Amino acid sequence: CQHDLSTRRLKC
Amino acid sequence: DILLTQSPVILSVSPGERVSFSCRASQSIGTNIHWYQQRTNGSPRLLIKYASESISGIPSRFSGSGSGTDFTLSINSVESEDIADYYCQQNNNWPTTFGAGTKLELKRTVAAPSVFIFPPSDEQLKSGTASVVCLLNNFYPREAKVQWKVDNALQSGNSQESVTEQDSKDSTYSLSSTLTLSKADYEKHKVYACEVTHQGLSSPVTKSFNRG
Amino acid sequence: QVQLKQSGPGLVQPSQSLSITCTVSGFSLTNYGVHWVRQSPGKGLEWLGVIWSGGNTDYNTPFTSRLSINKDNSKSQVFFKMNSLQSNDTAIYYCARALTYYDYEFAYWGQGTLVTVSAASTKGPSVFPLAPSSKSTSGGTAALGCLVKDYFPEPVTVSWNSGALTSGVHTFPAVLQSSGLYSLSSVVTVPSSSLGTQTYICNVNHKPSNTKVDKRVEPK
Ligand SMILES: *[C@@H]1O[C@H](CO)[C@@H](O)[C@H](O)[C@H]1NC(C)=O
Repeated sequence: CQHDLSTRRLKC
Repeated sequence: DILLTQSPVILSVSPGERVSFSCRASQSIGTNIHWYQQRTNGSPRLLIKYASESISGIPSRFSGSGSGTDFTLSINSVESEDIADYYCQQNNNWPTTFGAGTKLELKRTVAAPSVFIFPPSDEQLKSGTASVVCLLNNFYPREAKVQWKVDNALQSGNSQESVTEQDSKDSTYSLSSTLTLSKADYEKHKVYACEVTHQGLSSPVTKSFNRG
Repeated sequence: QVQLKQSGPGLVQPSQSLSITCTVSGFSLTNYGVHWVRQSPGKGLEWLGVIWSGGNTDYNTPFTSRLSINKDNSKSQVFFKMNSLQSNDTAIYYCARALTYYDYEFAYWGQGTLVTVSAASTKGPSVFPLAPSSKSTSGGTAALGCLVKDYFPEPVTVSWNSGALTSGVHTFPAVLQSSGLYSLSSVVTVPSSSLGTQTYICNVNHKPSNTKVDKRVEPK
């Protein structure tokens, strides 16, 4: 996946 | 370095169900594995140390097992609060390394969005830019269509969407669609409509206004 | 209560140095090591190093030559410095403490410090009201919000009525515009009957540009 620095959540 | 492979990438379960996260090591690491939770906007929270040992303050529904290279984190009855990413960490070998994480998503019943539309503020208009915001509130599942019309002209390429992460209480999503125009363009037109399509709607819902 | 508080988020120009301060309380740096971990879009979680009770440091291999960690025991402060940053050093940086003095299970984390490596410059947001009306009032429920527009870099914080209003609040993930600047909306749903009685204020803080704005949002 990808780590989203805005939400601090994984983003697929 | 030890490579930790977490699988699958995404888990999607219904509340009350049991769920398991897999952490596999590239090389035997004993029971030297730790687990973390990452909620939306949070820093990691330590759930389990050394494969199976409890951490104080962590609900009993969280447990872990395994040794060697094959590890499991378990939630015996998932609550909506459990929406998060989950990471494993090895420390049998220097340096300590983490897996890539598994996303936990919750299913729930279909919920149609509430739609609201917001004209540009007179405040914003003073800058030579107009944002028109269309809000889709508290719906499930994530898939939704927002179509923009200005004077029956289909708008394309000039809007941006943003979706919240899943809500920890009701498991829904909210969505903002923002249509952006020059002040000049905005002034040259009258009817601004966003049209919303969703599984929970029996037909598309349109929210709109006439400028002034 | 054990806590770690990091200095605020911000921009670092390419080839420049990162400085973050971790201020700990609820324990003594003479009894515990303090670790640094970052979280990047590509690599994910990555341990960077640690300063030990007695002042010794270890650095993860690829940061041997550009990472320095120090502390001031008396001030309960741990200082992290990393030289010559590049775009892929954009990450959330954290300080952490383990359960025991020698170990690596991280039970205590700083709130994190989002660092952006970019050649651009810092710019505060303009804050616009998203006013409730009939076009945004269905079944006794009204929606209202704030448009937080044209800032850089992330993050920006938004709360309502100084923290007193949290129920029904959605603050959207920012989106990058073609201008290279970020924009987000924060919305809340409230009883329409309270629109006359209650004041609704979105509190906007853009720490990287020292912009604090309180925007009152009223029916038009
Ligand atoms: C950034 O690029 C360097 C090469 O200059 C590479 O070795 C490193 O792993 C990259 N880091 C991230 C976080 O992508």
